[PDB]
Amino acid sequence: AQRDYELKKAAYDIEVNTRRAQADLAYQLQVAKTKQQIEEQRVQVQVVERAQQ
Amino acid sequence: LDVKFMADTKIADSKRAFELQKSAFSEEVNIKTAEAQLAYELQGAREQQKI
Repeated sequence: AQRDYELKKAAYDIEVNTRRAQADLAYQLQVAKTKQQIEEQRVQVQVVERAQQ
Repeated sequence: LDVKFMADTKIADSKRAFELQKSAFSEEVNIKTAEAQLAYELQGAREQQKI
């Protein structure tokens, strides 16, 4: 009876840990994507600055 | 004890559904949270261009 319960617990824990790992790291991925858009415009100022110089 | 372990399994299957959905919802919240924080720079850097 203990074994029958232990195996389902471990089986469900695989999915819970998997989904938690995804959710945990989901923030930094978007932070990278957002910075990707930002940096393009940060250095775009250099182009405009040089053009007036 | 036989009924105990079976009760513990059903509690775990209930737990499973909840934690799974928390994770799904947190991904959505986390995603739009980053955008809300960084939008000031996305606009700020874009405005420095005209300035």
